[PDB]
Amino acid sequence: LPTHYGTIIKTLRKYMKLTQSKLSERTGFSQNTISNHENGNRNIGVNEIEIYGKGLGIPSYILHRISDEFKEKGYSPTLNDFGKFDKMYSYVNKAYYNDGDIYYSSYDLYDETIKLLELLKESKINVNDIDYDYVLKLYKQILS
Amino acid sequence: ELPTHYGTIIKTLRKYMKLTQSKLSERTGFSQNTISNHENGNRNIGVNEIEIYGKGLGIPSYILHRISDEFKEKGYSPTLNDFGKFDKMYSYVNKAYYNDGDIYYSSYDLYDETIKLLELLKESKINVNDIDYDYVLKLYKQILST
Amino acid sequence: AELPTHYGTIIKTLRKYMKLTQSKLSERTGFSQNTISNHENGNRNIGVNEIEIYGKGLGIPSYILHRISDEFKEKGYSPTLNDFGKFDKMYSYVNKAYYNDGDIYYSSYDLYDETIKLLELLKESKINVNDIDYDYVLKLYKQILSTD
Amino acid sequence: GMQLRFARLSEHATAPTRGSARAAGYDLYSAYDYTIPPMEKAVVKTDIQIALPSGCYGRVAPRSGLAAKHFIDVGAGVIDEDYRGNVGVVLFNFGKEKFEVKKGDRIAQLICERIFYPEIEEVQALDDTERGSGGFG
Amino acid sequence: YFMQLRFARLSEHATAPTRGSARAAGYDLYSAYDYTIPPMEKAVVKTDIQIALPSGCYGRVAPRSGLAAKHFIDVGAGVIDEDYRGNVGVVLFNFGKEKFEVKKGDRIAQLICERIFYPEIEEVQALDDTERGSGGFG
Amino acid sequence: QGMQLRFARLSEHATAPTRGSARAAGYDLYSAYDYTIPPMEKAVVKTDIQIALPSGCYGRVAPRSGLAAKHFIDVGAGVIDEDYRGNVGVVLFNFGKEKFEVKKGDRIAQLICERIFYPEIEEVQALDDTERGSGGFG
Repeated sequence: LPTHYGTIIKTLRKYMKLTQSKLSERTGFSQNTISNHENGNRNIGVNEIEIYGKGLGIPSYILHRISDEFKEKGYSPTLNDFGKFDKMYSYVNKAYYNDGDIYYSSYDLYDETIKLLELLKESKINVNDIDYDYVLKLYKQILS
Repeated sequence: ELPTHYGTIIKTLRKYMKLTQSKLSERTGFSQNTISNHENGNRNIGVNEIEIYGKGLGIPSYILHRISDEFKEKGYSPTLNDFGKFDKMYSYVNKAYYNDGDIYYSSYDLYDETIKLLELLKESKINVNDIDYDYVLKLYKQILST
Repeated sequence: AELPTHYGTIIKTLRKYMKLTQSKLSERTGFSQNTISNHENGNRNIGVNEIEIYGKGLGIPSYILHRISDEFKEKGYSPTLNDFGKFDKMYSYVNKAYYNDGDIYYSSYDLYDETIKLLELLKESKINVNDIDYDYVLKLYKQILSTD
Repeated sequence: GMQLRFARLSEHATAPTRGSARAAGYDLYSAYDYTIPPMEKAVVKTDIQIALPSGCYGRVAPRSGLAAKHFIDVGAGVIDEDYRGNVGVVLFNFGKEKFEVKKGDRIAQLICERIFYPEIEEVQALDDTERGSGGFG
Repeated sequence: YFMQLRFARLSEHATAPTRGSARAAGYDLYSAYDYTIPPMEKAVVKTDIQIALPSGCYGRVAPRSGLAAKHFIDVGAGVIDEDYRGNVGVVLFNFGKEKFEVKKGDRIAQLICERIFYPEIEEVQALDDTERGSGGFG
Repeated sequence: QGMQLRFARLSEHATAPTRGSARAAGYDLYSAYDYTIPPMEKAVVKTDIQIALPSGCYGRVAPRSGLAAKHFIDVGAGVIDEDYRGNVGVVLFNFGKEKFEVKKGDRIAQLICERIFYPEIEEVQALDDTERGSGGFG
């Protein structure tokens, strides 16, 4: 039942170092609205997540997938490590739009980001050190 | 070669839609004269005038064409005979097609399917006005299944 | 592409064929008489972007200049450029046929290659491209495409 | 572009039809009978020529019913705005059994797909885009 | 501020269409159900969503690149009219040698808002051949 | 000035896309390599070009009419997003009884600049049936 969108918005607003005032200027929601959204005093669905996504600078569907984790696990690993996710996703996103082997093989960028982070973790590799060109080779490997 | 019977079709449907030669002349931009020469006979009627009469009458142009072809093919139009029963049945079929996936992903032709349902209902002594959308929908799904 | 393009010769030969001066082509392309002279002489480099503009300036589809360049890379000379009058006439028929005949539209592989195959057939048969009826070309064209 | 002009090339043609003012395509009708065996194709003639409105091409597109019920599909489909020949529909029968077309059968739709006619430009290399790069924000 | 792509769930099995990037051609469509598609067979895969496309477009249900290139999956039909308000169905063709499994929540196609003209049909006795068709160069 | 389709060559093997006429729906795409497509098989055919589509369209990789009618060749996938800067591939399906040969320099498909919307998405509880989708004549 529960979405946890309130927590997701608060956490991502903080992750992107935005004041409620700034997110308000950008989204068109007042600070009172954003506070009630964040605190669970006002329901959040698809239509609010479209606005928040644009305001945060994070594709709306990622908030859907983070919400999906909470429901499927009790918490979101990705939200807990959003810094690692933002970094890997920037590489996955780039590979998808600039490499034919990815564009003609990829099934889902968010699931592939998660698969790659799990692979870096198991290999004891740090996502902020890895070479793009090496990420690309790991990516082609998980798709094949 | 064979005549279209468009004058008679237009007249019969104009009267059915309860519009005057003047109201149709309003909506179409054909002179109350031109309209009469078209119904009275001799003045001819192209697919291009039938597009204008369709919009004028508030009936899909293509149904005039399919009525005209009942005449060319069979010398009579069961649709133009009981047009009020055809309007009712068409409205249910049109609704089904645009609002139900089973029909949208199965229909071949909305007109032929209206006919085939009226014919199944005439041969059940069931009156169209005496049944409802959900009744028509069950039957429609049955005849589209193979 | 390693092999040179020979675009300088192609533009000079086609501009002359169209009975244009450096100056008139200059007015149409936007290239100065200096630039055009330097293209034709083979001094300045000529790529797809210049050929798009030269195409519009000459009233010749740009891709034909590409095709003519390919004749040099493959043969060391261009039969098309050597007898362009004939190519222009036969291409006008092939083009009209592609856009107006459903048998051609639903079978054609390449208008350029088919213009060449048709000109080869007329030379064999000693028929003049300037004299042949369109309705006869069309029968020749369907025959050439019948092979495949 | 408000006008789709057409002309009959034979007595066998049917005028294209559109039930609704906002249907995506005009219905196209076969002008002849054809028997398409399983796993074969055919070129179905309409015996109509068209003049598309300016700024579109004509896409010959599948009927949903023929696709979902009979495993019928449309290959080809691109009609250039300058094409004045006979409009042909390339039908693909991927079904287990033969597919019968009779004269006057509705076999496809014609959509006026709006498109650009862009000029071509070579560059030495294209930059990875601002959306095809960068982290969030 | 419209216009938009409106949709509604017909069941709890639906997934809200998703688009990874502001300029992706298509919205992602998700299966609401399990399906097994044997080799050289087809299936109508339900989304359990209904959509109201914006004005001046139809909805094209278009193939996924990876699904085609790796599993020989294709999309039949795919025309969705402005007035269609039924369950959005995807007609999947499996031209592969192996059966293709669809699970609830699998991405099986994309929805493209294809911009179109809705023109008026006009019969004419004969069209002329266009100038562009022939003439000579120059 | 005029809308530009920008491309760059990813190898010496690529051919610059071509258009016979100012109003052709598609630019011609060329194979950069030799392929042999067995009966009822597919192959990803590389052009070794990258493209920058103009704003407001996606690139549709669309079948050639001749190849369809004479050799039962079709195009799978075929959606190129505005942001795609990778090698443009053509997913060719050979549905023919005979194998289909691709040589380097062969025309295997056309690229159409399909105008689309990029709509915002809005969930509602239920879509009402349309006017044109309800009631009788009048």
